[PDB]
Amino acid sequence: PISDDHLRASLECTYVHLEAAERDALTANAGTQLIVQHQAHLQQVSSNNV
Amino acid sequence: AGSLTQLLATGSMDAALTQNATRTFWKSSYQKHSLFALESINQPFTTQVQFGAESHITVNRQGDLLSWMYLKIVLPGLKVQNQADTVQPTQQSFASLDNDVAAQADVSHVLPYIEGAYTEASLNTKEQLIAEAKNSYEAAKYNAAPLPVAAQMQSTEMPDFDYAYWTEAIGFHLIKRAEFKVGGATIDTIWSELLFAMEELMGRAGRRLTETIGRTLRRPTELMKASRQEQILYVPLPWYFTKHPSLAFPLVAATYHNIQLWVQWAQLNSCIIKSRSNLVVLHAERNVPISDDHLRASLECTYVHLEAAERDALTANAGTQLIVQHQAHLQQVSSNNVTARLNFNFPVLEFYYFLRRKANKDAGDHFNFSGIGGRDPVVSAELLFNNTARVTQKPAVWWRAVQALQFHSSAPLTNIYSYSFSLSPEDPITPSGSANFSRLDSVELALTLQDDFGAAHDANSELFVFARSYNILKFTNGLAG
Amino acid sequence: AGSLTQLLATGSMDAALTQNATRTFWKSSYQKHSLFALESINQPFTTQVQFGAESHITVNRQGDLLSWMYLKIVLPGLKVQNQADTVQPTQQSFASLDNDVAAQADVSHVLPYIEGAYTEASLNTKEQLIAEAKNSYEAAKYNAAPLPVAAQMQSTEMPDFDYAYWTEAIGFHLIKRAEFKVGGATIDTIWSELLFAMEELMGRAGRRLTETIGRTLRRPTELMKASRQEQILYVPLPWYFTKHPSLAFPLVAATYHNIQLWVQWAQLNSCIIKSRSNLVVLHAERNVPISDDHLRASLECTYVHLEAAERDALTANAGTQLIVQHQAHLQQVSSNNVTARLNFNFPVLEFYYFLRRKANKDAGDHFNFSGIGGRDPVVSAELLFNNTARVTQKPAVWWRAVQALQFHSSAPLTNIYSYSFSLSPEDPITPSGSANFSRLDSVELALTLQDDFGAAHDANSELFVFARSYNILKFTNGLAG
Amino acid sequence: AGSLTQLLATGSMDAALTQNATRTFWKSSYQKHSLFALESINQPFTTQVQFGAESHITVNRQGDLLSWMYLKIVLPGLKVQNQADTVQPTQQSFASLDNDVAAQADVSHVLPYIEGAYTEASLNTKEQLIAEAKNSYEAAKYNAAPLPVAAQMQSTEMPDFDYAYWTEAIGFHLIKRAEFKVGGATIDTIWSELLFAMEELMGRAGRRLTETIGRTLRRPTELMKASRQEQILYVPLPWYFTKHPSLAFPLVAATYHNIQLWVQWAQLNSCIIKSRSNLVVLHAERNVPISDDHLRASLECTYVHLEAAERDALTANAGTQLIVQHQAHLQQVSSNNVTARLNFNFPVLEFYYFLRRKANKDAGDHFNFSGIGGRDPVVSAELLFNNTARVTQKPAVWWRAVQALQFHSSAPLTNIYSYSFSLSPEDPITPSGSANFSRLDSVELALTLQDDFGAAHDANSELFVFARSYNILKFTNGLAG
Repeated sequence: PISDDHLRASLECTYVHLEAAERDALTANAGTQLIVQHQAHLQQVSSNNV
Repeated sequence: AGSLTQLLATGSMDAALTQNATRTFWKSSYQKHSLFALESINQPFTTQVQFGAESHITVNRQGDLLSWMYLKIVLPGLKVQNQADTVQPTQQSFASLDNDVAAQADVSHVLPYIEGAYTEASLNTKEQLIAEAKNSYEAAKYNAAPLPVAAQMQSTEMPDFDYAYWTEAIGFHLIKRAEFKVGGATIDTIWSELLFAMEELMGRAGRRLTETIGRTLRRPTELMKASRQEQILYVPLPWYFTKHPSLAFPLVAATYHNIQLWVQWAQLNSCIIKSRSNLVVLHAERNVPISDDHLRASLECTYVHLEAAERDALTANAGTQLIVQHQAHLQQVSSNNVTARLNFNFPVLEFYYFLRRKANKDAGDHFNFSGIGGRDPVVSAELLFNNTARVTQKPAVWWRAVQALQFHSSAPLTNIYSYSFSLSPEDPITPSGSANFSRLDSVELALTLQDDFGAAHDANSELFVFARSYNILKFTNGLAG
Repeated sequence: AGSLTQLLATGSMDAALTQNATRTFWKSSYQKHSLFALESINQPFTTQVQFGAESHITVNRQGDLLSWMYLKIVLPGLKVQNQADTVQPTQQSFASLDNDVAAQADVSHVLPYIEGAYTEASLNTKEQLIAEAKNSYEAAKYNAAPLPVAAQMQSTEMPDFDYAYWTEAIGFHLIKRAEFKVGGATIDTIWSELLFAMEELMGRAGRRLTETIGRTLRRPTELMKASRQEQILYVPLPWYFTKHPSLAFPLVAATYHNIQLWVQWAQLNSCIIKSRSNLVVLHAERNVPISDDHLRASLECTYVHLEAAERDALTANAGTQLIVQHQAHLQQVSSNNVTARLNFNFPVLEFYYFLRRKANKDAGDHFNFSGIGGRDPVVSAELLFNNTARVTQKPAVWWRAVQALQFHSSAPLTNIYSYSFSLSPEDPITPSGSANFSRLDSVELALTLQDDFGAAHDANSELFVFARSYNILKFTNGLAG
Repeated sequence: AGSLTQLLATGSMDAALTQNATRTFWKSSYQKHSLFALESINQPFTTQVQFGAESHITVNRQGDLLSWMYLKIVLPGLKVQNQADTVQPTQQSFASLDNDVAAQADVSHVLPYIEGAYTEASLNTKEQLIAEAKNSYEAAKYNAAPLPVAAQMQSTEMPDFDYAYWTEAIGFHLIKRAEFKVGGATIDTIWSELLFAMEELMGRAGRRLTETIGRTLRRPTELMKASRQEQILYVPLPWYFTKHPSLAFPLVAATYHNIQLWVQWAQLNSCIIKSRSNLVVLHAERNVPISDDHLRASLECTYVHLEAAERDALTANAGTQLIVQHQAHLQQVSSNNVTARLNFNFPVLEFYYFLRRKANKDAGDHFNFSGIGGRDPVVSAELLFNNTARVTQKPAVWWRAVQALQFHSSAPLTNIYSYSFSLSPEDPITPSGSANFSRLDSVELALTLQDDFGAAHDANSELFVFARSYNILKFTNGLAG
């Protein structure tokens, strides 16, 4: 019988290896990245007007 | 002459205790406080509440602070009917006392010690042979002296009628997980198993949560009586802000963040035990099969209303609160030697651990942390930091009874073990010791369990480890993080 | 390396907790105090002590402060004799177990649900029909699932011999009312029902008043055993000055006022329960019918003796003490909907309420606050200020268990309900919240009671509401007011 | 409008409580502390551990402070064999239930009240005659009403099999005396009887030492079950430094003194009770007669590790600690009137007293402080200073229940009496009253005991009086005194 322990998962990550000069520059001054974040509003619906 | 002579009989040692005394026993002094009021308000969930589902509520802003928080749960009364008499007999399976999986698992460990024709024996003869084999097993494994067979034959006087009941401490069991969220970030997480462990250790005498969570101290006849009618449970949610008035969550200081409680509910099949396997469980009032939509819950919150001057001061400068967060390591157990790698972070105050047999879980006895035959499942434990013994090997009774005696308001009635790095881990406002697990490369809890723990019918027994850690919640410009 | 690294692993957040630490865990500091002594002194009443009478005592000035106060009660042992064997059978009537008015009242509510020839039935058949009618009544009123008839037939194993006993918690029941007076003014008033409610909520685990007040937790066989011999009871009088040493009543500062305790005693007929209606109750030692003059009481006071310097300082400037006073609203109940108009004054900390059935009172079970068939007499309650909901409608369990869990040292074993405006209503020296009832035009407690509460045999059931309020006692020029 | 009006409704009286408020309920403040860690370490005795011997341990220096201290005791499981079946039947005598010396002593007091042919009567007739003679004795001595004979015939359902068990609270009974020594000087001494009395009075609800000391609350069947297997007991040693973190013993400040625990062990013959006189008691695992070398014990100490800055500060200036020391007056009782001359020294906080019948001691019921037939052994007591009544004659219930209610965390379940000169004798850091016995020429505790106490079979009953006194421990230049 299929059971909850039959799920298997792993994480596949792509790494970037840099030249020493770029690695050292990034370690000294990575600064700031613009990021996009996600937000959620989840609601139950029990009427035609919501 | 004697009482006046005692007041005159002072020396240089008394000067350290009584010279320039700043306190008297014969005059009361009191402090004035600011004006405030408390209001309890019940609020419905924002999503549908159902067994096995996740539901959330956005907490209303009906005062300036949030203090106490209770999950108000309403469970229907239960009735039973024979499956043969039911127009729609198809229901989820429930644990049943005619199929005691925990007793069958215990018998399986003593089968190698049964002498004679067990398979062909009468029922009364099988019970005798099992009790004798228990003595032989316990003599072989524990060097135990044999108990008289008559003392092992405890008939639980089960009633000669059909019933179903909600499991022990159902108010905690229903809450598989709850998350306190602010601005979409999880601030803290609590688990059913942690709530029970916290009540065992920190539950004060005369203020135990018994009725408020549907707990009878394993008296099945009281669970049956309670389960015949509608039950209203008030399950306290022990967040950092519910522990002391000075930690009350400042709603006014977090104006731009939604405050949410998320609750993952237990599956209905795990919540009910029945007398017999062939019974259908009915809603007692509606006379329909019990279903996942029969769970009702709401959130009861205590709001604090402040005077305008204190409200304005708190809005301008709420600053930072010291908080306690909970962390969990959950592991399956399939061997008598178990090493738990505790990947917890921050300054840990203390941790709790305990084991649950698969057979106890399958029997619906979710808070039975006992071993085989009701014994202590832990023989010994050791705590290692970076492969160095922080606590050398100690017997189960030291982790269960000595740690509880030193640091907790109560000793656990179940096999819950603890260890504190704090002198007062129940003080929510005064740090009194910690170990910073974010600075340790490895933290290992090594356990030696009882013989045959996690073998055969108990394959995939559960180890729970919960830690309490310090963090800081910051309030700035109407935001909290 | 790890433990030293933890002490070095500090940041800007740790500065708020540990920078300039004013406390260490590794060195004890103690404060010196002034010299004092405690003396316990027993004092007789100034008037005769008798059942149903009022008695007073003028408290002696045997020290500088008054701390603890206990009513020392001596009750004779009880014996019984048949009325036919007694030379003077004329005595007051006592409640008797052969005439259980509470059980008869419970049967009266289920009479409409008895199917078949009840009047002509055998005794065993009548007991069966009553248990079946209880299931039909509870199904109709509460949608309750039926209990097996055998589970409702609890025989209390009553002894097959004649007895009489003092009622449960007789030490409280004897004190219908006590008044603490200073200079002829009543400073505070306590009631039997309030003393019991205070012990239920504030009674600490391992320090319950059981033996000291003649309380057995409703075990009639223990009341019988205790009642065969003389009983000495020490009933604590929970005045403001008995709660903390800094509130001890300054006798030296009140030199020109008499301090008096007034006690209204319970009637003898209410204090005793007997096995049978035809028994005469005798004083066990004297072999005479028990009479109103067999009550003995004295006052045990703990005095504090101060050093001359502290005594002189207290005489010169005793100033003001924060006090808690008690207020009462007592009402008859004749309907399932009850509104109590709470005409209390001052900053109210909290209130308690509970109901007593007429049948429970008439049966001599004075502290049985249960409803019909031992159920919760309150379904729900609401608190209104000026017709605005201060607390919206909440179920009985919220007022009984959630309020006790939040604000009290204990949860009540009886149907006592509370509500606190204070965060710590048991702290006698630190005000932690109140509502000023002298500034409210109306305070209403609206109750929905169980079905048929206050109907028929329970006409004139009692509602008790008690409030705790802050006031100030001032000491000036040898006077107190 | 109402809640804002309450904040505005302030007068000159509220100014004393709320003007310039230094505290808010709506914002938590916390203090930062220094870095520390706790480590529990188990250590073997320096000498052999045996029943009836004295053993000592030199406490290791594994941290900077010493906090908690537990005596870890390991007792073997017990089995029994008939003396006829044993190759070496010669063992020490143990108390046996077929020779109940306590019941025989109780019968001896009622022999003068037996009417009829007792010597020739059947066993069942002798039990009836003894129960009737008990009623006649109690009527004559106490004016007691007779109990029904059937209510006095309590059969303790003793099992119909052979057993032996360790006596009630064996973990305390084993410790006849323990001495905490520093530099060869005794700093404090504790006794078995004092440890039990301290747990009765100061043992908190939900933290009673039951399992940790082998205490069942006089349930012989639970002692039997526990005694069939190896028992590990953790007996807390309640030294001054175990009571509060600020009193932890500064190991670094006492560098040139050895710290020693000395323990005088109970004799093996006093530790065991058996079902029958003709049984040999065996070690359950080894199958050899139980002997004095089967006692195993070790010392479990909690060390505190300090940050270098706090360690260096404590080494430079540990100063002085306020300590509580224990003193004992032990007396034989051979009369109903007893005067104990209390030659105690220093500022006494409080004292405890209790009596043990010779018959209870000989029966192996070492913590049974009851009188004849389980009654209270004290009728009244008086305390005299220099022949002047400091406490006038008071009944036993005042010394047992009123003193415990006023000053202790718990009321004793046994006949332990106390008296406090301190308002808070359980506070280890705040002196709250004392009487300096080194300045009194005489301190006398006068006791009136029950009739026939210390007569006949109870000749050489024991009176225990223990006092708690303040002293100062000084640390200077690596020495402690």
